[PDB]
Amino acid sequence: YTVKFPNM
Amino acid sequence: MGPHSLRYFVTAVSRPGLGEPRYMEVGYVDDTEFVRFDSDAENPRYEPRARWMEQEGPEYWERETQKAKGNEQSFRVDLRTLLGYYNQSKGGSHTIQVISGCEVGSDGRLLRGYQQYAYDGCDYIALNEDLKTWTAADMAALITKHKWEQAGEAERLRAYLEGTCVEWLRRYLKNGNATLLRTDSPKAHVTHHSRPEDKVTLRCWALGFYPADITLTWQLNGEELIQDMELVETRPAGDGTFQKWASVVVPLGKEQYYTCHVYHQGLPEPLTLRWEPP
Amino acid sequence: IQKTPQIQVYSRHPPENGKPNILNCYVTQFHPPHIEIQMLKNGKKIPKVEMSDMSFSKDWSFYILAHTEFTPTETDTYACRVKHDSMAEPKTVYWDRDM
Repeated sequence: YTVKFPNM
Repeated sequence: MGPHSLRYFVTAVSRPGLGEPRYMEVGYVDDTEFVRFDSDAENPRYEPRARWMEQEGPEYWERETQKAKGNEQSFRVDLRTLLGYYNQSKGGSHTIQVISGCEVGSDGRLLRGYQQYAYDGCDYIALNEDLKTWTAADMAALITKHKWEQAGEAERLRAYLEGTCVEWLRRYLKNGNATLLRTDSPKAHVTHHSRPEDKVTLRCWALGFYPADITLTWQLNGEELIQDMELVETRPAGDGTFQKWASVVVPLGKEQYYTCHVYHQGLPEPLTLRWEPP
Repeated sequence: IQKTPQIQVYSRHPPENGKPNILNCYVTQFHPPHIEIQMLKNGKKIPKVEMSDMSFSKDWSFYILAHTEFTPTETDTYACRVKHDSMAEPKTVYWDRDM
């Protein structure tokens, strides 16, 4: 499934 | 069998003055769309894009959906953040894109996990082959680099890429395999068209094929016509199959000297064919 | 930095005068993602034009398939007009039934 992206 | 992949393509586009940014995630297994999340809805949810995914329970959809909504707002903040790194007006449209995924071999083991970002169509940053360290593409990306070291997120992402990403790839493959493996052979034929004076055009058509990968060649008695052979990019029929063609300009009356060769993964053997004047 | 869309206009099945078909307009290689696509019959905007969902490819460029049902005739002209930030004015590619 999908992962959470870190705030840039 | 060959190798396999689970990839997410993600886009966030600012549209200041026109509302919230448009946010889109597309999931691919073996380069074939299987899940999609579109922010442009009243109750935007993660949804299935391949029949075999309807196999997943409402729990899975809520969970994925929830991750997506949180990714969307995280990108919303990233849009504003980058407006600062680059010193850009708050009034123009900008685009962030992400490709995140894993490719595994026939054995089932990691072939390459990864994650690259793009700002306004240009590489921004990217997890290296070694899932350890980043390649910033410019000065602004250098900032994101630290922020992702001091905050430690290149290991967190390694877990995902070597663990849940791989486990779920297997899971998806197991359910979609029969549909994934689907193959359609091309039906070929040759067409004939005029041309100034004493030349004509021979066009070799490959229709209704899948996957899209394919090769059309023209031969003048067992040599491949490398130079000035004209060819279009492989293109969607719109029904799941693809079309391609390749054409050459030949002397009038010399059509029977040329052979089109169609190489496709789904044919017993390459197609060989010529102009057929009925 | 912007990328100019490339355009193909082509039927789904080999064109045959008097037989229902689908005319496609395939637009690739563009960026930014916002694009305005129209299909014209005999100079006039066709209203019923379906649009696929938009994707992007490994080079980051976006692509989309526009399409409309149609019945080719010997004299009817078809085209696809694309408006994109990267071009000063729209680009019209005409349907050539030999391609």
